[PDB]
Amino acid sequence: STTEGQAKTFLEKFNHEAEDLSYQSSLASWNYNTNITDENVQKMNEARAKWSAFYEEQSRMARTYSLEEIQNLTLKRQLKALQHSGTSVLSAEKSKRLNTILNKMSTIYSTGKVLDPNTQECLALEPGLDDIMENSRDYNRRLWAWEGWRAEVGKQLRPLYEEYVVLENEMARANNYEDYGDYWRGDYEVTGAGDYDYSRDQLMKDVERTFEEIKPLYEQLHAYVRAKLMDTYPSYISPTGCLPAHLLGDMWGRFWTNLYSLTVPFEHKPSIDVTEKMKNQSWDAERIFKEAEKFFVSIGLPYMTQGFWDNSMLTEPGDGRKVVCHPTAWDLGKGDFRIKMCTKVTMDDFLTAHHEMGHIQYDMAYATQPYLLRNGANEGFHEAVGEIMSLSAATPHYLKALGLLAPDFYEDNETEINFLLKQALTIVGTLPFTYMLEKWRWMVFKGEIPKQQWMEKWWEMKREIVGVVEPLPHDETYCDPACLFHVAEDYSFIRYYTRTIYQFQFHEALCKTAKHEGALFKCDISNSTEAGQRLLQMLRLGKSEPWTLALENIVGIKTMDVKPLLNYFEPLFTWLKEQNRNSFVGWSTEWTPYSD
Amino acid sequence: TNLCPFGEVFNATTFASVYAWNRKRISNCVADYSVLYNSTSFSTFKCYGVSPTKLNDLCFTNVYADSFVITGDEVRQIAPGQTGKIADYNYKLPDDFTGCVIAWNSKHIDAKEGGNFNYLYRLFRKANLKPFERDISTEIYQAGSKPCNGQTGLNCYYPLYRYGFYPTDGVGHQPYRVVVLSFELLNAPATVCGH
Ligand SMILES: *[C@@H]1O[C@H](CO)[C@@H](O)[C@H](O)[C@H]1NC(C)=O
Repeated sequence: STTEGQAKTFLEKFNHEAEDLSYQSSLASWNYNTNITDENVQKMNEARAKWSAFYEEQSRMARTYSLEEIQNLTLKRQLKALQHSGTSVLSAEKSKRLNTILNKMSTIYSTGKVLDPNTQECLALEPGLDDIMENSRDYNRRLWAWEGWRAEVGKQLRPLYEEYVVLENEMARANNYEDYGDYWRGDYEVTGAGDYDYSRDQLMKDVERTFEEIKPLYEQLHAYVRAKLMDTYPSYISPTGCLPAHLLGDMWGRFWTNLYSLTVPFEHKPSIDVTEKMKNQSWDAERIFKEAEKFFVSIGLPYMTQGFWDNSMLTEPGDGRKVVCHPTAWDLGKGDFRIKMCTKVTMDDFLTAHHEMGHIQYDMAYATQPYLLRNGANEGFHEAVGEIMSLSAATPHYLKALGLLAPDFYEDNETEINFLLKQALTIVGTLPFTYMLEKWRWMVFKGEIPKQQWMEKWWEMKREIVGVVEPLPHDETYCDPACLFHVAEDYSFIRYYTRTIYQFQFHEALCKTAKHEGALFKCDISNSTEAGQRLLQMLRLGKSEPWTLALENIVGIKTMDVKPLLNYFEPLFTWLKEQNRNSFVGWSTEWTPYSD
Repeated sequence: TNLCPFGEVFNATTFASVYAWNRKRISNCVADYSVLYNSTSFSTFKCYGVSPTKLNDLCFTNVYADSFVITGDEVRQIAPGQTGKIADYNYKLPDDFTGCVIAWNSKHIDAKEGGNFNYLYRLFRKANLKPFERDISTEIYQAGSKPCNGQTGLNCYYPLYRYGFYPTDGVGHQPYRVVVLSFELLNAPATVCGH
């Protein structure tokens, strides 16, 4: 009778059709993310086409019920989420152009290849040309790989990325956003919920304020890492200059993880890497994920579904073909949860398994919510839940009790500093990188960076914010942003920044529930059901409540705070402060490896 | 002194859709319910009236075996005083119900790759069902104010829909076969006894 009742009825119809259509699309995408055949690309595209057309139709349908005449809030939220056309608001020509641009960019990224000037040995980002960036200490190899990637694959993406920005800006402006960057920031928006609202530019302000508070720790990590790397690269690194980009541990410097080998503080005590002990106890991927399941169960969380073990792909296809390895956690719908990860018998994939299974735990928690409310609060809540699992699972203790760290081993000052330094190389290093990359994107979409300075401003921002300098001068012909995965396939990147901020609020509140004593960084939430109970009270919500609240359901607050991150890393803060009492904390943006 | 045809009820090759749930009347026979209980091949065997151990020592004038197929999650709705889609629009047990609800997982028959859609359920209805009511109408449900003219459209949706039963679904979305046994007790003599 009333408009809200017709809205309920329409939403019910939509739910019951969308379950089947979503499962079709997710199953075709799984069959291609596991078989990778032309046929599978075709089936994947056709399922997604049916799915996207059903959404355009249903969004047009949902706009026919005015939000003005609705009072039940969950219904209002499902209708708001359903009333959005996205790329559909563009003309058919512009939408097909944008889709072809996205396709060509993704294939340029996935098939890009460069040849060792030595011989040919073409090497694509996969294994080799990545293996180089993660394992080589030879300055020339790193530089060749870095520059050849950004020249042979980035230069192809430049005009495509320009047209991409143009079209997707048109799309955002048609959806009444001011630019595509604001369209991305619209994930954190909260409207019509007093004391819990949140605007799209408040994210700008809060991110910049939290990064102002992050800067000192990063400056001293930067000074110490520059010291160690200058020890290992004398003629290549100025003691006051910025870090050369090609010497940072991966193809971009996204994570400083791989630098631990050359930067570990106390190199004569048990280094924390079970990579061997797992090999000595004959661990396989089955054992790794079984141990992750045991972790979650120890906290009050359910075991994995039997469909998880049966349908998941946990190991590179022994004799199958292709298969994408990017570790992803799949919530196909209809109670079907899977994990795709080419798991190796290492410590790194052992932590990635806990991360992805935490993703799955979230998916299972809010599986009782309506289909439209089945998602982490914001884009970050999912990733932060994933990361707190790795935070706990990497703790010396957790590894001790797991029989992966010699029980006869003292958590002394120096091993704790070593663990902190590894954890900071991974977590803290990615924060200025992430903030700076998303800031560059935001400005390019807002129109504040002209095309003829696109890259000039890219590197300036690397020197200023990140303390990293390009080793070779790049003309606007280049497109080094698009050389990173997330940029070239249209993915927001600030989710990793906000993940890292939330994950320490969560992990603090959960470690208070678990009665943990000592510095927050040594915390282990295993065997504590009160912690998992607290976490489920937020997880089971999905996004049926603005994130502000869910966050209250764990940490008690509704604000993005770096103070827990800084409490975690406070011991390494003071130690870095002492190992730089006579060094230069900071960097000058003038010194380059090519100016002499 | 013949045996009750429970075999053609439980061991039936195809079950009914819940909106058109299938009823069989059971009379002039002897039933050994204890074999149904001790089969232990059921995920749910909940009696809301008599104790399942005992009915082998009881007599009734008539027994009604209703059968259909739903999702596992929905099996909790086959009970007295339940709400939701199945108990409101498809199969409503009364509050004073005096039978047993049996239900088992039919993944290996009622699901298949590509989708078993044979099974339906009613999603909309102008009012809730009365106890043991059965509505099999396919008239277009009118959600808005404009009449539907027997064709789907704006605020006009076809009342019945399909369960998509895939072998990789979760147990909550897997097909469960349901048989509800109702025991009625009138002054009429008893044609159905245990032993
Ligand atoms: C169904 O078949 C089983 C054999 O698997 C048999 O024991 C049983 O008597 C039959 N009938 C019923 C009602 O279970």
